[PDB]
Amino acid sequence: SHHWGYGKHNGPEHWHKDFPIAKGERQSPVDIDTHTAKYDPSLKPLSVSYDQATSLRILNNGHAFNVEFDDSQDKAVLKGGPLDGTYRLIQFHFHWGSLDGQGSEHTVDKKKYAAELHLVHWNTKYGDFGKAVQQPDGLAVLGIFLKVGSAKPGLQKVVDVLDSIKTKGKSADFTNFDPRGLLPESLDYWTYPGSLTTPPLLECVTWIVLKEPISVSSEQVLKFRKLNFNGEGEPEELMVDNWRPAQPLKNRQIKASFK
Ligand SMILES: NS(=O)(=O)CCNC(=O)/C(Cc1ccc(O)c(Br)c1)=N/O
Ligand SMILES: NS(=O)(=O)CCNC(=O)/C(Cc1ccc(O)c(Br)c1)=N/O
Ligand SMILES: NS(=O)(=O)CCNC(=O)/C(Cc1ccc(O)c(Br)c1)=N/O
Ligand SMILES: [Zn+2]
Repeated sequence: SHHWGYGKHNGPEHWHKDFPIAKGERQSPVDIDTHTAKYDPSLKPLSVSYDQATSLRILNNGHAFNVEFDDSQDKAVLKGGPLDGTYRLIQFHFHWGSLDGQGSEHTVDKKKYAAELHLVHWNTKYGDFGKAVQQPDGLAVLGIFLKVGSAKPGLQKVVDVLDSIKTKGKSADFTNFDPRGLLPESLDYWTYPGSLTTPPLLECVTWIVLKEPISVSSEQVLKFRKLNFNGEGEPEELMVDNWRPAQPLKNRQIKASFK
């Protein structure tokens, strides 16, 4: 069974032994070199249609916490930009650091943000998530960087439930949460073809990384850092530094939606 994590003994440098696609040709995350990305005037505007989103539950899975959505119909979808067709929101989660100077998975001119939010969507032409992850255009992940500054009010409901899911395997109801409150003002983005950033590291993702970070407060990110990787009644290991570092770009181009 799955024994991957973020520690010295089971972290990103070990993943390749069970998941050899870790050394593949379209791995994520990557550094976004802002002076090598090309503005692509053909990209359409991005369409984030989250008005009918139905959040269900929040779960600590021992790697991060996921907010799960009802993806049984086109309720919260991503379209446009580099995408063909319609991608359904299934879950969001974050990656974060032990300190404010690290935590993001993508970097921008080698800059690491405190955290990174991933909104994971799957291509409806493949009918379910499991089938989608087997296709090179199966997922669209919207990535949003977090910096520490002013509080993000649309994050606070998430921060306030984290005490109820401290350890691995704990879940809680999380209905009526509006993921629109996690977005920045601008939808300017970079895009590139890549992979899941966790095992099984499948090369099925169109990445859409927003240029504008959102600001969260030090108190809000502190609460992320109080979570635990371990299960109840096990030795406490704080859930921090659950990020994969940047991977080789290889033969890929990162495109910008903006000049
Ligand atoms: N290539 S990988 O999937 O990242 C990591 C594979 N390594 C392992 O299974 C182990 C032994 C291990 C044993 C029991 C556990 O409960 C955990 Br956790 C890990 N490393 O010490
Ligand atoms: N950081 S991320 O790129 O957004 C990747 C977030 N990780 C994932 O969704 C998973 C869970 C997963 C669940 C069911 C599956 O069939 C497959 Br495959 C993966 N990795 O195991
Ligand atoms: N050698 S591989 O292709 O990476 C094995 C591929 N495994 C799968 O698609 C899965 C889904 C999965 C879910 C969560 C995980 O954490 C991992 Br890992 C894998 N089996 O459950
Ligand atoms: Zn992620």
